[PDB]
Amino acid sequence: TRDFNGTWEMESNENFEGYMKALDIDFATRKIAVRLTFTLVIDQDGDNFKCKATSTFLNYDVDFTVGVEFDEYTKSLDNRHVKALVTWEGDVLVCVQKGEKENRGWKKWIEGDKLYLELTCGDQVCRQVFKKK
Ligand SMILES: C/C=C\c1cc2ccc(N(CC)CC)cc2oc1=O
Repeated sequence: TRDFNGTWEMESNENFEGYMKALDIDFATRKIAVRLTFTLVIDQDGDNFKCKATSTFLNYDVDFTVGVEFDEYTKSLDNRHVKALVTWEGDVLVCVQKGEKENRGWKKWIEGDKLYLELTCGDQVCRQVFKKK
């Protein structure tokens, strides 16, 4: 199933601290954000995605079409410009964010009814798991 539509509530968050530190998020912001539980609202229509991640402190939005490279300004996080491209590797949705940081991107997939989001930057990998609400 390649269907990420819906509202998703975080159940687990592994190594979010490492990912944020790899992005150079300022200490105070990072210390608060590592504590947070996130909710995702995903609108998926063909290749068109509108994504909205929310918490009490850090909110992140991205819109894209699969297979269409786009400029992303990561102003809610590290405030960098990346050239982002989201494509399918099987049923895994894969984003590569080309720019200053090496190995920067994310992957997302459904397994056992749960949504998995893997965030990478540098040598850090963060794994988040969400249940469908
Ligand atoms: C799956 C597509 C939409 C979607 C992509 C997405 C990408 C990244 C992201 N984060 C890292 C900057 C915050 C946890 C959250 C996201 O949330 C989404 O809903």
